[PDB]
Amino acid sequence: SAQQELKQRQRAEIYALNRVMTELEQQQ
Amino acid sequence: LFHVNKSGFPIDSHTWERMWMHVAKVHPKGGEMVGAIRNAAFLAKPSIPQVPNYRLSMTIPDWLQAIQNYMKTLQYNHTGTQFFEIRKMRPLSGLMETAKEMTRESLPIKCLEAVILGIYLTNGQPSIERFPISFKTYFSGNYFHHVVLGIYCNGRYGSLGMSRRAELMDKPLTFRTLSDLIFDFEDSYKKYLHTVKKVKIGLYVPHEPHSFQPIEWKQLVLNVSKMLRADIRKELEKYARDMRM
Repeated sequence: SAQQELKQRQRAEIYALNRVMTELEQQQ
Repeated sequence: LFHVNKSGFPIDSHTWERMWMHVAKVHPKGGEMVGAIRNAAFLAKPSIPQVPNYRLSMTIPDWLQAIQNYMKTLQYNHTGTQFFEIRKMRPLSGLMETAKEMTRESLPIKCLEAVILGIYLTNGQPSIERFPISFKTYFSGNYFHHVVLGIYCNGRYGSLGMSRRAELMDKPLTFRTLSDLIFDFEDSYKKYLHTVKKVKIGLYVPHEPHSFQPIEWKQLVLNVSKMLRADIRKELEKYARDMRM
């Protein structure tokens, strides 16, 4: 149960980071 | 410098930190940006898109558009760390398992992951023939490698794929010849000042999901930067005829 929680946190950060990097590539 | 996750899920601290150190260097906002995500007590759970399902109310162009849309919702991976490892020489059965894992983990994908997913989502449609199309391009003193999944259905060519550029991935089933599809990618690369150095056409991918067979990525290889278009056409047309035979 604790294992799937880290994956859910990592996914939420992956998409929060991917939103930022898409925008950065858009600029550059 | 591109990293591939070799730790599975959850990502190990080594790969996870390396990804963060990379995005902090590439980004002018670096650490401020990284800390905003990593230290946020609450982070909104992204929605999991539904894996598309083929319906009789759909045409083949509709089904291909639904598959492409799912890949777009997963998003192009701009982190610098590819989440799912794709071994090109691996039997198709193995790669279909990784395709299923991609639908379960539901994370951003790059070009190779998108080709494997495209094969996975079209295995059930026998009128659709799938084959990898690989490009080696040149831009500002460097070489780039890209892959899309070529489609052939009812005398028309098209493609499925993922790229950071909208014109280098999906193409609708409107190309009368394989050459027209390839030439369209060549003209699409031109928009980005890339010179296509090589074009690689593979074999039709078997529809059997438990296939022992690896994908063939290079039955035909052409040095399109050194060739004239009449000759690229001649070569591509001879090969596509053989694919259909």
